[PDB]
Amino acid sequence: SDRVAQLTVGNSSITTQEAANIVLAYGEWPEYCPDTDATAVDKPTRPDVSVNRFYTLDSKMWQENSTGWYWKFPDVLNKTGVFGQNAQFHYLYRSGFCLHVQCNASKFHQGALLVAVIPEFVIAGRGSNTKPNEAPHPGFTTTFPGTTGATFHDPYVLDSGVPLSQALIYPHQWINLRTNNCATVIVPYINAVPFDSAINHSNFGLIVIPVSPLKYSSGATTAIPITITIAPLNSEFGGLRQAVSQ
Amino acid sequence: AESAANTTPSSHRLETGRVPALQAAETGATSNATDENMIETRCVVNRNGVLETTINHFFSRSGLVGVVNLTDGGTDTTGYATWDIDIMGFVQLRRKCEMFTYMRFNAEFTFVTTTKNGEARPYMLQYMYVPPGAPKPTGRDAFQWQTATNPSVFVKLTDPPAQVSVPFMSPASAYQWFYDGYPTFGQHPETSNTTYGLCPNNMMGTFAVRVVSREASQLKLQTRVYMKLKHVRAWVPRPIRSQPYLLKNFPNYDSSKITNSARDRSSIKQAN
Amino acid sequence: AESAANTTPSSHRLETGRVPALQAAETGATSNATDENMIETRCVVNRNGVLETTINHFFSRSGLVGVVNLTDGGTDTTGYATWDIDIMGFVQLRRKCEMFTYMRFNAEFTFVTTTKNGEARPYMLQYMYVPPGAPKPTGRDAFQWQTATNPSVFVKLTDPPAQVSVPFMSPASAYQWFYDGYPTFGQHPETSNTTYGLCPNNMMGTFAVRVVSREASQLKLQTRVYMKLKHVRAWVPRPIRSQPYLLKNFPNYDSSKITNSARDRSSIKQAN
Amino acid sequence: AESAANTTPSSHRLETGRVPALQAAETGATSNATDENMIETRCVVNRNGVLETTINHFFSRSGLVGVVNLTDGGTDTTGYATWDIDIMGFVQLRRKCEMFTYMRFNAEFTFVTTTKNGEARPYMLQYMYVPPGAPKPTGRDAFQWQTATNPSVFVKLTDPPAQVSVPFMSPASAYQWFYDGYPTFGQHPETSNTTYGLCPNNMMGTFAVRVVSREASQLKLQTRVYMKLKHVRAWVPRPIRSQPYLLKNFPNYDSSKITNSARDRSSIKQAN
Amino acid sequence: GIPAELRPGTNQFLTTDDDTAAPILPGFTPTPTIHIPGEVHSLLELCRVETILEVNNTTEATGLTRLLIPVSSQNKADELCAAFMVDPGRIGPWQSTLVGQICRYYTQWSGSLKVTFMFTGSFMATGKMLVAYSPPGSAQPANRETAMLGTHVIWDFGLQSSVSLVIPWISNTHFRTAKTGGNYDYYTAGVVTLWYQTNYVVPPETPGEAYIIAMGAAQDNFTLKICKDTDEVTQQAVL
Amino acid sequence: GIPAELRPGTNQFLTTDDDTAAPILPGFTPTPTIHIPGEVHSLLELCR
Amino acid sequence: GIPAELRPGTNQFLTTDDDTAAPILPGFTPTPTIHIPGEVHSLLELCR
Amino acid sequence: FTNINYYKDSYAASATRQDFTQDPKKFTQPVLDSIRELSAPLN
Amino acid sequence: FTNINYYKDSYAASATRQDFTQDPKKFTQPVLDSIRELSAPLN
Amino acid sequence: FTNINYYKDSYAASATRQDFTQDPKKFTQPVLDSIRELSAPLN
Repeated sequence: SDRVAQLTVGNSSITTQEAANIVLAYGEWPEYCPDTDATAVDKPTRPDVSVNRFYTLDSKMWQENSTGWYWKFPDVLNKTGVFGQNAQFHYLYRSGFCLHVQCNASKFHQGALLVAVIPEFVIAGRGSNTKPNEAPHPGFTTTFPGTTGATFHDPYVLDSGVPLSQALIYPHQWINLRTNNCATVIVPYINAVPFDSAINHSNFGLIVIPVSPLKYSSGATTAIPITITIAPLNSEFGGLRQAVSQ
Repeated sequence: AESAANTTPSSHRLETGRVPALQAAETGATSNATDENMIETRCVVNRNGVLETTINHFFSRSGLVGVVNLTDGGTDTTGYATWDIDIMGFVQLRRKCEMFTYMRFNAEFTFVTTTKNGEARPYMLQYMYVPPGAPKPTGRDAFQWQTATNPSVFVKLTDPPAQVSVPFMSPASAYQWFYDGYPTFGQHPETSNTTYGLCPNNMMGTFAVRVVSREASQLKLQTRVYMKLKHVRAWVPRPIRSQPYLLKNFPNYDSSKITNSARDRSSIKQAN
Repeated sequence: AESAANTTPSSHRLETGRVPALQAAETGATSNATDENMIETRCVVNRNGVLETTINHFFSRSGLVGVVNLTDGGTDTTGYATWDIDIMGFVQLRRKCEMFTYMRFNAEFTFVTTTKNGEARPYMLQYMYVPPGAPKPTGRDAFQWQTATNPSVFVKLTDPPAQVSVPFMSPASAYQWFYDGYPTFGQHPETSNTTYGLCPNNMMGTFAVRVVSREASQLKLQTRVYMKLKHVRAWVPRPIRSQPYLLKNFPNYDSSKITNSARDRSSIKQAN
Repeated sequence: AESAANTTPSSHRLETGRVPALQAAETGATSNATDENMIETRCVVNRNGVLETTINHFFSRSGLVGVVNLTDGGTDTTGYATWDIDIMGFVQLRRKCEMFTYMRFNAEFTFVTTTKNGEARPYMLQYMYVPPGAPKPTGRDAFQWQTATNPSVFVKLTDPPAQVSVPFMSPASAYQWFYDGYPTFGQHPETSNTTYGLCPNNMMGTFAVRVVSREASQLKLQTRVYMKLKHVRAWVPRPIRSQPYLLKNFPNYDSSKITNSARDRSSIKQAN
Repeated sequence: GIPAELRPGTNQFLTTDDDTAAPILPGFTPTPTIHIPGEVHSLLELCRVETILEVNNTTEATGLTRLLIPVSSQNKADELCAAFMVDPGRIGPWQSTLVGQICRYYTQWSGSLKVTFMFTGSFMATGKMLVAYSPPGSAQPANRETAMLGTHVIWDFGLQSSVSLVIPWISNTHFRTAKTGGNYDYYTAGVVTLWYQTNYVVPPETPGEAYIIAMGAAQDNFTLKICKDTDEVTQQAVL
Repeated sequence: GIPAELRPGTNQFLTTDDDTAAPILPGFTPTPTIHIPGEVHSLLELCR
Repeated sequence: GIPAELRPGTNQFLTTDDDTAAPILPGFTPTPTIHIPGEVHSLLELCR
Repeated sequence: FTNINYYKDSYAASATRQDFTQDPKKFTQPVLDSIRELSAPLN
Repeated sequence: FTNINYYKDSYAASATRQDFTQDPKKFTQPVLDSIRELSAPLN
Repeated sequence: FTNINYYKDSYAASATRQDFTQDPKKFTQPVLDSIRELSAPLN
């Protein structure tokens, strides 16, 4: 009565057989901007169907020597569909997200993953140079990976100087291959401003890191992918102008 | 909740169906297993206080923020000494402050000025707060030192240290030390992103100081800034950094030569 | 009105007869076209304050007014230092004050005195306010320094700066920095009108200062005057001057070498 | 009981059975023989006060506690001066305090700093209270002197002596200067027990002091600590020590050369 | 004027001092507030959150394998698995958690703790373990028959794959100082040892090496005291 | 006298400071007011 | 400010003086009390 | 509060209570015929 | 008591009254189904 | 009067009101049988 679930948003539906309870981030549901907290004057648009649905990204094979992956959510589905088209024409943006990460295997595989959101997940440069001219900084595809994603180099320090062990304070969930095969996190709009550009600022980022390695005996299946879907709950847009690319 | 928690008397159970010690951690929740659903406890009333562990009592410490030099030479002198106001220069208050994402508070800056070898002669100073957009003074006798429509403090060296209260002056609703984004538009390079992570809503002007005189003063002063937080509110707690800081306004760490979060032991099967 | 203004929800109109965007400017009135009679707006409640933009908060800044020298030599000395009280000497407070025609306020003069090279020795000074009609003191040991029926302040150099409150003392109902007229009668010349625009109801006496001693003091002091306005009322707002000031008590400008109100652009069809 | 005691008129008795002067001392009790059950007294009302003999008026004296030296040399200098806070260093306050077993109070430490030959130059000092577990500063310019999450006092030599209030900070319910036991477990030696009597719940950190400067200061300061007790409660009174103190944190006495509790007389049958 | 006089403590700048200061901007109203989710009010909200213990902090380990406890099929009927100290202010496994850093900011702690283990093996892998807590006294126990006299919980590998050993507050005094040994062994807390109860049995064609993730948090009676500086950072480069 | 003590910020001259000062003319009444048309009260009247 | 003035006895440290001092630990609650037998309140209890 | 004066004079005090009386129509619409908002200014 | 301010501004005062509103379930149990204390988390 | 404190803490004040509770029989007569004043201590 609890390990089954059907999440339906718009014209999409996600069915599962082995699931834990859904994680609601900070106890707050995604809601529309109230008139007291608002600061713009132009009326915002609310498509409510074409931008509120489960967009499925690509799958990534989880090998034995894998380190992990991360995304930037107001940047991943920024070029795909009506949400991206509506976000390229407008200047202001505000929405929540529903998350779902699929990873199934047999009852003979072992391993565990950690999927969590990190608000304001700034990527750190890797180097030992303090001069301003040679201090290493991450590239644009490292900061904003896009719909593909980026890999970790030192996932022990979250590629940010912050230890992974303390990253359980964020809204997180485990994917233990002996217990479940999916993880679901609902996250509201977390920002210090009511509206913000969905192109020059990623609010938070999803991270999948295998802490327990994938292990199996010789003879079983060897292709274990990680699939992720994203639902932009309660989308709002404002400041209509020409469409920009980036 | 003025005290911590009380323990009710417990007893033993011998029955099937009730398992309080099997909290599944795959759900992302914290185990809610108490003492009374476990080993037999007694009745204790706890009067230990929880007042000191609050945010307002945790951030009401001054600490050092900035050090400003003032050479005031004779032939290659400068006269003034500007210092942009930022708290990411000394890793103590920065490490204490960077365990949250969004903060909002008021400040109680205190200025302590001494001499090079250590001495307090009665020279009068002038501390000036230049907001962003106001022109910076160039010279010890510049036009900007008139302080019209500009707050300034006149104090001597023998006087007690000055102390002014600074309100919350960010254009946004709260401060933030982590801005995952870009301040401008257009195309961004891939080799050197010197504009990534630049906190836009954090610049708070430049602090300035000179010596009120006519000709010069053969002295080398060195003032220190102590900022106390008050009326503070924090959001979205972040994990505490475990790597040594390397840059002023960029979180970086050494890829090689990584520091572990804990020290080493001889064996795993040994507590000492 | 403790806040700025609120916006009511608007919608579109498709009908004839109502034109809010055609306000004729030949009438001398300002266009009263709001947002709700235009593009569709939303419901916002504004809590931004309008307290700082008032006249009483705009003129409550000190600024510099006058600089008085005191040589106090040995053979060609003077001893005293008179300074007629007028605020049209430093263009900052003058430019801020000359955007109105008639004003009325109270003053909070503050006197800051330092030495030439910069030093505060405990020498006692004497600041004297000589109203118009009282004799000016001639000499450092003159008869007028008895200060009988005359206000004076005795303060040292090591003491904090003195600060006295001056009331509204004009013979008319308000001050005025623009007097389009003549103080006397008779025939007026055409070559050099040195008497045109002379504000009659503005002279406020002469400020004086000496050093209380017997023989002399080999020191060169330099005192600065800071006048703060309070209880201020303004009438008939005037446009702000866009030309550099050239004279003390006469508004003049260079006929050739005129300064434009705005900077230059490359072309008119280009915003950058 | 605001006064001492009153005496009721008494008279003589001539009868058998009532013996008030035969209180047996084998019972461990004090003789309860009053004046009225003895020689004939009168009626006196006593107005002598008993207010001064209370514990709160007996322990509200400052006294000297510690002396801290600060050489601050040029080539073999130290800069800082730590001093562990303990009151068993000067036998006056120790003898007054060691007539009880368990005490609990608050402190009012006062710091008096002078120069070697005697002079008060306006040098600024920094008094730091390092709790147990915090790192001790090593050097006059060490990292620990930032005083973040650490109480400190900045005062000069010409200023009046500083005075801070210290609460009751023992982990137990009260203090104790006599701990008949051992702090650790295991086997204890028989030759030299340097761990016997070590009061575990008495360590209160280390007090530190340096001079706030840049290079050095050719001066030898010597600060004195005066601790005043207040809000004091005492338990289990102990007899007052009659032997001279010999060690800092161990009650010892000379086996030979014992001091008698009273002086000598010529004969027992002679009062002089 | 009022005949006042000065007292000791004049013209001193106390760091931890609640006193009013002079405002620099008169007649100032700041930017209004908005609703930001996830507001904290005390540091006890952060210590009640589970965080991964670093039990494998020895050498011969990289960063990711430093947070795992290996479980295999022992040939001897009873063996000892990983063990660690309880004191969260001591250098060791409690240094990688958030409650350890919070307790390193302060100097005295009380209240009970919680250590929650988690089995990350296969589905067909079963077994039982013995997690045991022991108050101070002698050293770490040698065998299980000595270690099971304290507070212990028998743990199984079923559908639910996490047990939570609670560590009761068995101190003699009200508060313990977060300080390691030497002469400060008076404030030690004890040893948590993990033992093999039955075995790690596994069917064929299945890997016979699992891992257990250890997590730790605080209870409702956890309380802190006197604040100070941490010892995680002493040196710093000029930024 | 009252046992007072001083705080930081003593003997400083803050420019934007609303504090009472000593009057130089005691028992002074100024010239009465008249009605002058065109009085302003804020700078928002000029921006409109 | 209030027009105060100083009196003799300023800036002296009297040993037997009941005066308030500045607290070093703000927001501090000590260890609770327990019942210890044999509490004294005056030195007249010891002379009897 | 608000630093009341201690003097016999009244001009030696600080700034008194504020006054938010703007009345901006004396400069923006100094006309006699009240122009309606939705109408033509000239007929 | 508690050092009330003497100013027109409100940010120039000391720390106001304390607030003991912890509400720690927003971080420890951020789930939708309220897990009972004596039950299995998964059925 | 009596120099009340001006602080948030309670240990930073001066000495509070006095307490004259002597109760000296806990040291002088620590026996169980209440010895009468006019009687023999042993029968």
